[PDB]
Amino acid sequence: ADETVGVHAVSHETVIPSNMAGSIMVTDSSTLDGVLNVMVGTSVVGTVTITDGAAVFASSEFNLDPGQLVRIVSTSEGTFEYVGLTLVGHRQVVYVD
Amino acid sequence: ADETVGVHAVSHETVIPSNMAGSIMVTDSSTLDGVLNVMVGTSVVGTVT
Amino acid sequence: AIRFHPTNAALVACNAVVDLFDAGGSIEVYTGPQPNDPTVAVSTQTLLVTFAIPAPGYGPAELVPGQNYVRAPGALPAVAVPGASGVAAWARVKNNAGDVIFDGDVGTSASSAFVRLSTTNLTAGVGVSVTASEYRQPT
Amino acid sequence: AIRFHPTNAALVACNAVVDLFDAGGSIEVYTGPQPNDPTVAVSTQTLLVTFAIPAPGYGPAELVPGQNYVRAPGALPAVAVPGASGVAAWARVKNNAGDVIFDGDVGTSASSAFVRLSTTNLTAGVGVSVTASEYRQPT
Repeated sequence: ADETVGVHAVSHETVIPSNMAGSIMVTDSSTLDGVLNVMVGTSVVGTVTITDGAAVFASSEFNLDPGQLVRIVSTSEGTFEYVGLTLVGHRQVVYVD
Repeated sequence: ADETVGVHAVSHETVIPSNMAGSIMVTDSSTLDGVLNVMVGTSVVGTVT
Repeated sequence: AIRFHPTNAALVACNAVVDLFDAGGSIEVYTGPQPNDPTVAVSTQTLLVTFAIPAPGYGPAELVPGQNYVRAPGALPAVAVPGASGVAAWARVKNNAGDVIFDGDVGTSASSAFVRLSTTNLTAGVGVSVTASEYRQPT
Repeated sequence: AIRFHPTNAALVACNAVVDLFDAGGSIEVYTGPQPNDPTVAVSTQTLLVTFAIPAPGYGPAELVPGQNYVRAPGALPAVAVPGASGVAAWARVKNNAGDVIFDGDVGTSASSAFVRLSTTNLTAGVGVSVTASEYRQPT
């Protein structure tokens, strides 16, 4: 419960769609149920609900800027062998010379 | 023995090269000797010695 | 050759067998080698720890979306004090009637065994809490 | 690698599902392709012949010595003459109540399919005998 499972630093400006459409998560536990909190600094930006492997994403469109770090915070204890979570973000193709 | 060390959720349809070419592993343990197995769903799909 | 219809068949099959534990029972852990089948009696296996199946321990079976089976949730057993230290190789389950129900397998969490051990061996007297368990009818 | 007790467990489930046909039932034979699962309705396949399961369709169930599975003898529906020609590829089972039970593919006499035929090629007006067929379940 309340474990900062994973984080990442944003290097280039990025845009995420509404409700994180296109993101996906998977885990072996066919019954494990819980809710994951997706924070940005100290501001709530998204959350996901789990019900026997049923993942539901809920959030609105938002931006990401260099200098920002995305933070993932759990809610309650979980039991499983592995949990897979992945988000989809849109980045421009500006070359770096 | 019999322990998972990594997993990842595939986002967009992807292809895998034959013999897992391009893939590479490195470690400090010059005496390490073992075998790894690649599993998708239920059945193994690849192995590395 | 068979694709059991979930609501018509798989749920019925799940309820029929798992409902035998409505009165509860106990779970027995024994050293190896694992008996070939439930009809093979205990001859040299050493007990390591015992557990109590809550009454009820199963049922009702419920559908699992996006999966090729139907599951029935299982109850959570109390943390029971293990006996003498030993490396488990198998285990046996008993209903409250004291009747053999099936044979199981032992493996670390990474393995598929319903015996979801966090560690290979269990010491003596160290109460171990069972993570969880359940039974799912294949389809 | 769960193994069931043939007496207390195996035959209970075997009876739990096979007895559903004690009121009788019916079977369907269709060409390809096979729909994904029973809950998917027939769309365009062509029916070739239908059979009716005399009541009781099954029961009682017994043990199979020298095997890891249990079985249950089933009734023998009378011969049916196909109304249409073609090649059977897929079959669906229909109880007298009208509810689906499950589905299975077809196969040759050397196949393990839910339906075994010397010839998978059929012509309207030529029936065949359902000599025997029985249920099985690994323990």
